[PDB]
Amino acid sequence: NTINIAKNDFSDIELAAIPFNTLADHYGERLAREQLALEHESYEMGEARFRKMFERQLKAGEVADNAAAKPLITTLLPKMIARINDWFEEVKAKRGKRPTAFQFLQEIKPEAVAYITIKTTLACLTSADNTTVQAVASAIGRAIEDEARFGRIRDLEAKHFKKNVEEQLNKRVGHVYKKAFMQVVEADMLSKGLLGGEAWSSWHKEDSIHVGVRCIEMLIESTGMVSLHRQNAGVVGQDSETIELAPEYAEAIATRAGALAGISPMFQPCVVPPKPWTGITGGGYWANGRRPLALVRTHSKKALMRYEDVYMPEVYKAINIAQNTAWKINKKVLAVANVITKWKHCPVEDIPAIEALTAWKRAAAAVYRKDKARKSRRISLEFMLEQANKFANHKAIWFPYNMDWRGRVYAVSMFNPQGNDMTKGLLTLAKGKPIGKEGYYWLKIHGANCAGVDKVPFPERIKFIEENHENIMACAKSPLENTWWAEQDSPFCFLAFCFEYAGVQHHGLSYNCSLPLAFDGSCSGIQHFSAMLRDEVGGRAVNLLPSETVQDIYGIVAKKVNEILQADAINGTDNEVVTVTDENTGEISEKVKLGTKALAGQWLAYGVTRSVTKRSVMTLAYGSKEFGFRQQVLEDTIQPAIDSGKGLMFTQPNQAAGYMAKLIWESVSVTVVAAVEAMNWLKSAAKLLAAEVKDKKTGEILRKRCAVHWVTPDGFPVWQEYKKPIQTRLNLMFLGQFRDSEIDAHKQESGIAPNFVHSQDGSHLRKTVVWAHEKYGIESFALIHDSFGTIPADAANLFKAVRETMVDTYESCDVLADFYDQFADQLHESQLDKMPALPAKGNLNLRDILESDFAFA
DNA sequence: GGAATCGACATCGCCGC
RNA sequence: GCGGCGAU
DNA sequence: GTCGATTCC
Repeated sequence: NTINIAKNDFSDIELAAIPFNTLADHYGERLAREQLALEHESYEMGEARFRKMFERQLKAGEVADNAAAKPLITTLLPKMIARINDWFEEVKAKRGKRPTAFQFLQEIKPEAVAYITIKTTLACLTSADNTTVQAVASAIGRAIEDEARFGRIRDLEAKHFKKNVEEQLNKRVGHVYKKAFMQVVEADMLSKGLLGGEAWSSWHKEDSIHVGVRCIEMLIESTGMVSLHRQNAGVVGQDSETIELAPEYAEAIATRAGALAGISPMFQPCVVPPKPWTGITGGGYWANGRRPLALVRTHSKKALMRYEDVYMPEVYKAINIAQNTAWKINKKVLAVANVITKWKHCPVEDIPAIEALTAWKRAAAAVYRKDKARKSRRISLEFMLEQANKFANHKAIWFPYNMDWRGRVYAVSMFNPQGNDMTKGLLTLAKGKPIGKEGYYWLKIHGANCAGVDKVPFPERIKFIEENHENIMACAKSPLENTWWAEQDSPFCFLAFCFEYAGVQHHGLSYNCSLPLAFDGSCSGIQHFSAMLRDEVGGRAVNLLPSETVQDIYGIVAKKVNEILQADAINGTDNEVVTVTDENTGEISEKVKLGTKALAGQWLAYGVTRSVTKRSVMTLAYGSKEFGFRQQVLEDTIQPAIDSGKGLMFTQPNQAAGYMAKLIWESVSVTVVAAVEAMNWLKSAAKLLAAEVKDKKTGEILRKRCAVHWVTPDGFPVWQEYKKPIQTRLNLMFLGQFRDSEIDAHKQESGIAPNFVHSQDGSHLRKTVVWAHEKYGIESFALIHDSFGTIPADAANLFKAVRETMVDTYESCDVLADFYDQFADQLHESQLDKMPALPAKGNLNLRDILESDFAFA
């Protein structure tokens, strides 16, 4: 019984009477009333959303595990904790056999006791019928016993052993299975580790109840949450003493839940141009919903306000220009998808084309994950398709835009161009132009790209399209009769191209086309790092400089690796047989530690290629290094290898993955030297700035931990401030949550480089959008962080625009030095030396980018 | 402070129990 | 919260 | 088994 918002609440967005005479006048009354309607609907959807969610929440007593019940508990828990505290002292200050409950309740940390009570109570109260002080008391007790028993593990027994537990315990979900695991654990630890009994078998259901009972008492005593009134007093089989939820406390939850339900809307497209962003909020959508769009998706409200008066004209221009691009549903594609998707889960997943236990159980767990995946994929596919069909006939739709705290641009509606192949394929720009010679040429480039022929020079791409001219026309004529399109890397996008291509054949170069052709940057991250430090070698690796062939950084890293493999197969360390004595058995065993010579031999034996290095290098700009590579290699190639039959050479998987990681780190750090140094520097800066420098002679704070701030070339300011709570309350098998905060130095240091680059490419994208809109007449854009697109007729200019905008930015700014000025005067007196100098520049000449074909962007 | 050790791949968003 | 999916 | 810093012994 939650306070329905679907009243005069959402009524607020009066799609009939409101100062909307703006819209009306601007795009007519119909559209005006529809936008307001659509906007209104989004809140109703959000509401039902919270509803079905809140439903299951109660349906499993997880009502405590909901934002509707946490506010109260945050104030109810202290009251309770105190009561027990006092009560404990009241018994200690009195001789005579203490109460039954007190005996046990003295072992479980009071905080957990208080909480356990509150949670387990609410779960029972939200039960169909039984709410008897009898069953409830058993429940709380049963829950407390579990805590005292298995909590002992998380305290002494597994002081450190707990590590091999937590991981698998949290992996476990559902109170039931979390108990199964803790029982087996206990059966093992006793079989080896800490020895003792299990003084809980003695806990006859008697003790359980007694415990539960005393708690409920204290609960009703410290706070007023449950009433203990009699039920049918005067009946042999009806006179049942039970518990009821405080009428008031049930109203708060309902009210909190209610209001909440009205702040989570399911954002949809617009039927009229989005509201121009003029300040920190209120942009994008038109209606005045109680959930106003922020121009920046910040963590804390405080964070948002730092933008309130910031002067950044170019930023607003960009966001507004983009947000103004008119889109529409590619009907011809929707037709195809509307049909084949009702025949296949994933229209393109299976088309007819011409160490024991730790291996079988391995595959088993995959089977499960796989099907779970296929189910979540289909949920989303269904949504988008529904969303597509909904707008299939509008002459145009638009998408509002925001930025994350780093400056990257995001479309706001759930259904947007930054989707996936099907989603993108179902979307196309509304205002096209006569294609012309030039545009047609780019049309075909894009086709080659959608088919995966993007690692070859343009003439080979055009060749590819021309040689398949008949296949394409076929897929265009009868898409349901020709599956060739569905077999390409970007199936729907490809199909979209097919149709457009077929139109040109029929209509000629006058054909009005609006398909968005995308130009993607190679490794945006490494690209920018290589530009800001004029790195020629790395820059060349990421297609910054003009070459006749496309450069493949995964492959060049791969080749460097093979050089080391060879080198090690010849020379390199030999195996070594160390002695190992089992901890349990004390059994003496011989195990050989593989040297480089042997490890090299296996990898050569396996065959190392770009596939073994791709992930590692593409995650380099996210902070992963040698350590992080082990995992990737172990499960991206060594694992599947063995599981697929191969991998026989991989005797010691971990030893083999660790070696490879060492080789991939050695190989990248010499291929993209600028990227590695810039990040190391940025990491070093954030480290100092987030440190809490003090004099260890006073323990006095000379400089508190500072956040990291800087400003992108186009004026966007960013503040990195990862905060760490000073709280702590880890529960075992029930919950474990809430209890001031400070800058979290590790996150501060781990997110600086990736966040910097992203801020950088974010500014490049905005600059490009503005430059391309003012210099060239481009006015329709397809944006995806490091991917830029427009209609064919404007493709050649955007191709130019992205390079110009990139060359100009780095010719005019030394983002790293500028960065330095920003924090320099914030480095306490004592840390003015641990700050590495700015890495030296290289010999790259940014101007060459203007002539690099394969660096779209 | 000499180490026990958490941290180790970043951001955004959707769904789910 | 943990798990799955998607975008870069 | 890398690279360091929050934190234990």
